[PDB]
Amino acid sequence: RVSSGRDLNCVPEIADTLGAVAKQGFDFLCMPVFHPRFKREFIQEPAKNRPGPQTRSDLLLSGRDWNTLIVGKLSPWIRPDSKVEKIRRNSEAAMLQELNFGAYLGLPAFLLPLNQEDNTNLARVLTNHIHTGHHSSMFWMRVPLVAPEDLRDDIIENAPTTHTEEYSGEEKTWMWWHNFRTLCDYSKRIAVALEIGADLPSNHVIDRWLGEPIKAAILPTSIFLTNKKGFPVLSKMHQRLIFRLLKLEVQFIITGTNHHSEKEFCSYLQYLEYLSQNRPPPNAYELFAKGYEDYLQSPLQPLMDNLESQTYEVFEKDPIKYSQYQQAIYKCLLDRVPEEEKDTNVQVLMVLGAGRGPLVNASLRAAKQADRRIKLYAVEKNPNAVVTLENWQFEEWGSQVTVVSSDMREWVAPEKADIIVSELLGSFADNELSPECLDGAQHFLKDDGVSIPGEYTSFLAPISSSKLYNEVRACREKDRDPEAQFEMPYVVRLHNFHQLSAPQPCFTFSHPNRDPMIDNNRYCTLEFPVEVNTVLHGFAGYFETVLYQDITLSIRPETHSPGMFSWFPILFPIKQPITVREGQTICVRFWRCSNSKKVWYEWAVTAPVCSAIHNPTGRSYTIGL
Amino acid sequence: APACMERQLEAARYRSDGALLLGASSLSGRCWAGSLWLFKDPCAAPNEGFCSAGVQTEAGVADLTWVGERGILVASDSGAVELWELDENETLIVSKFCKYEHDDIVSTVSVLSSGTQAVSGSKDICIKVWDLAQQVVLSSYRAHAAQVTCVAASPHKDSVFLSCSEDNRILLWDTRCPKPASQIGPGYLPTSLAWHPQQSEVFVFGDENGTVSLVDTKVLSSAVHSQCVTGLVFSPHSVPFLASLSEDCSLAVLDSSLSELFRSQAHRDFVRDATWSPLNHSLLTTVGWDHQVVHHVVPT
Ligand SMILES: Nc1ccc2cc(CCO)c(CC[C@H]3C[C@@H](n4ccc5cncnc54)[C@H](O)[C@@H]3O)cc2n1
Repeated sequence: RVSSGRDLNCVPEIADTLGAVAKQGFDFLCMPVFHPRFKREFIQEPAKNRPGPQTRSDLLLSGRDWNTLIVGKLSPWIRPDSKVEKIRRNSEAAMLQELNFGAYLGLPAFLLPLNQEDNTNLARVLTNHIHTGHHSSMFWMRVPLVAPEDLRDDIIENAPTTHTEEYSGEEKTWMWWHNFRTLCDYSKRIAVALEIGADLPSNHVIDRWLGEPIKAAILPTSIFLTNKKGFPVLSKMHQRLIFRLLKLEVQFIITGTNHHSEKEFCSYLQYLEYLSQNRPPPNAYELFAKGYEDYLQSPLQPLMDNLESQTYEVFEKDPIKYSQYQQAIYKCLLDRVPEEEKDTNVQVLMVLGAGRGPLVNASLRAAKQADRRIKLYAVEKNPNAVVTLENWQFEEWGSQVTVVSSDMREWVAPEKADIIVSELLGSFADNELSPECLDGAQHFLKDDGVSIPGEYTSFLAPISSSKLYNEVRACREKDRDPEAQFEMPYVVRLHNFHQLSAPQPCFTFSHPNRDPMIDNNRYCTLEFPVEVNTVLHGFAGYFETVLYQDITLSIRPETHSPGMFSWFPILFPIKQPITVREGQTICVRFWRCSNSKKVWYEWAVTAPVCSAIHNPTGRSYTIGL
Repeated sequence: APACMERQLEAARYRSDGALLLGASSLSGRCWAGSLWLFKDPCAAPNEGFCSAGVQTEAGVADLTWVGERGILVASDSGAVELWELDENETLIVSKFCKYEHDDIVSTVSVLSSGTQAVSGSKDICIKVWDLAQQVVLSSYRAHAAQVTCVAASPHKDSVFLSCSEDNRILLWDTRCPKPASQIGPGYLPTSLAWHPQQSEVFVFGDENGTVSLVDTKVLSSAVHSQCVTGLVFSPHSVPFLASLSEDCSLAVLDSSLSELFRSQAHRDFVRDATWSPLNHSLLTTVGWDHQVVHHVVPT
């Protein structure tokens, strides 16, 4: 089902209206809390002393109804940024009055318009309201794609509508939101109610609202086209935008009178329900990821921390990862031991970081289909996983698999390996210290020995997400640096965001590394061409790995392994967001840094303006060796 | 008729025989509706029991006007233009059409020269020309970029009318032109419009700052009121006087030079409509949200 509401500016009887609105199938009602034509005075007598009541009784609905079914609306005569001081002072008093009555009723949301450039005093009054009491109401800023001035009929002789293109001018209503949003200091309680016009703007105007906290999409009845049978439908361009908004799980608001008078009003809502069915169903990935959209998590450190039973369980359920590892070992065995040497040559396989042994099983499944004899070592640091390995070794594997309870950098190998096999990769590939671990294990690989994986490469892309910026910003803990949350990466299913430029490679590691001087420290300058006006909030991280030859895994969106859910993207946020105009280049600088105890990332933006260097000396974030 | 009428009096209009039309809204309390009333005795008003006719509407009255002598055109909060008619006895008021064509509150309405067509303004920003016989919208005009505050039909021209909005535009209209609107001039938002009844190419406009202005279509202005000018109505004289309303709760009456002749702070709330009697040209009836029907003797 789709969560939908009715917008009314006429409610004669709140009881009858809500019953009708509920019967039509709407989940909530957007209505005025004071009569919208009822202008009030707060200074000049005699209008100041108008006898009450000033609006309806709170007793006309149950508490539950106010909290769930009602959305408040600001009376449209309230103009806090009026050039007339008398209208300014009254609109202030009226705005507080109506907002305070919203809080009194316990309404879940309240609608305020952004219908002009200057909303500075509107922002001041709301911001002051947010800091007065312990109330919990959301604030839906009602803003259109296209400003009414830029869609007025060209019917004024001596004031014609501009034909010459204005790329910045067509994005004016986003700048209204940005300024208001910025003045109110990115309040979690201030979201967008995006009003869809009859004629949509250019894609760049629509793309501008990617990454923005859209809680509502307002659909006027006027925008709906009639079909042969007489029902309201939408254009394919409109349908395409509704499909995008359904992914963001926004609430739909129907506004205006029934322009399809011949048919029932349900018809409008029925068409949204119809479109909600006719979207493509969620794939295996999108089903698994369902729940984790823009949820910030600490990147795992399986070297420093011992992973839990249920953590290994989750990661074993990824079918693609292990089928690819199986295929990679399968291809490596046949390349190493030919048909004639089959029964003579036994290959020494070593699973380095074996967990509960899904790569052990994959190594065994690979050996049977390859039809080549193998001796297995299962090296695991975590002694709780080692319990699971040894119970498997006794009951199933036997003497073929040798369970070792050791760090792979410490372990004195009885014999050298033909293939070393590992799954030490993070969301940024090297962020769980696969380079350091395999470097220390390298000495007990043969001179001609293979590493699986053989190669991996990280990728960075700049993103706009005021949603995620605000989400990061709210991870401030007591008893630490109050900007430390901005100087550490998070693993997150990036959902409400905008990728400002194509991902480019960051850091690459090869195994084995036969370098006379082995240094895993890195420095990488990246230049990202940006084709849009936007605001940078951080960089999305991804990776690709070569397991063996053609056999690969990837979470690069453009080369992503189908159905593979073991790694969500990683996010590197920035303390202060950076304005980026069309044509400009975002220049970012990433360092991989280390001593004997710690490994960490430092990063900075150098174009089009400079950020501070983030996480200097790993002051906010380190990865334990 | 209804048992009791609503506190907020929005409209007051005299026809030829001197019968007073009243529109009312409930802008506060349980029910937010409105009503229409006829008073053959104007001194009796606003007393409900001693009235000729009275009817309940679905929603509030934002504005109304007479259609000839019998019909009543009504701007509804519902987003509907409503036409009511008196019976032959003029005892009941019956609905003729109630068409929901505006997407927000209908704010202003005015009857054209012919009396067979009317123009409406709404918060949905659009202006609509009606056929009162066919009960349909001939033209839907989205000229403005904000609320349509006031629409005033030309006295002696069926194709011409003024409109003004919170986009700070005063538009002269002529439906004969392929681009029918024309922007006149501003500064402070225009809030009220009135054509000069004798001089065809002259009108007056009141702004939100309380300034009444005289305009020749081919400018004189006075700071009359201390708040928004709600309404402007010319007297029925050959040399007409100008009544001016405001949210400062006062009435003024002004000469050709916009000079103050009369003043009344008799209302204790917003003054909403003025209407000059055709029987006695010196008498002027005002209505406000204080629920007063005050009859003024203008020193003419
Ligand atoms: N982003 C992700 C996602 C899923 C992951 C799944 C697994 C194992 C699924 O079966 C692992 C490996 C975790 C293993 C390695 C072992 N480890 C790490 C250093 C090290 C030194 N010497 C010996 N073992 C050592 C660590 O104890 C754990 O058991 C990482 C994943 N990363």
